[PDB]
Amino acid sequence: VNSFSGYLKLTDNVYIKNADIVEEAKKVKPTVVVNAANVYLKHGGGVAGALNKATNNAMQVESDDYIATNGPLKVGGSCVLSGHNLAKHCLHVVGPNVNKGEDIQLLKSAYENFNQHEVLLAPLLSAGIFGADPIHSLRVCVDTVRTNVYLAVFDKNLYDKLVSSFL
Ligand SMILES: C[C@@](O)(C(=O)O)c1ccccc1
Repeated sequence: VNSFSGYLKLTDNVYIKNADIVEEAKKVKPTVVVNAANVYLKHGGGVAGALNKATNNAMQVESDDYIATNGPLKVGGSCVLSGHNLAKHCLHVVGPNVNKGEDIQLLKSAYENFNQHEVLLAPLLSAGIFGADPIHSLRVCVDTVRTNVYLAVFDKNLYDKLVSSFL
């Protein structure tokens, strides 16, 4: 049993809810929240700017030190950093950004990072401002992630379309 509430069960291991991932993280304090990161860990907008804003910019300060030491992530890659006031850990995952011309086949590699964690609160990778098709991102998630993933979908209209269209 875990703390996640009000999710629709899609598969054995994937759950979905219309929710603000920031507000969900604040309530649950999950072991792992996933950030929709870029390779520079520059948290300006979407999931990254909002989580970063909710940490009072401490996520960005930590991230700048990580990049200064290690250099940029790979598209499809990840790193584990602090969850600050939101979670124990934040798994920063880089899905491909269609609005930068990145290979959508890298979305499966991105979701494979989730399999290193038994339970996660996450957004749909590559969806929203990353430019991919959200129905596609949910399909790749279901077909790639084997650990227990609780997906928060910000847009009520999109949530209803994802549920209604789910195979
Ligand atoms: C915040 C967001 O990235 C999400 O994860 O739901 C998002 C996706 C799609 C439309 C609006 C917002």
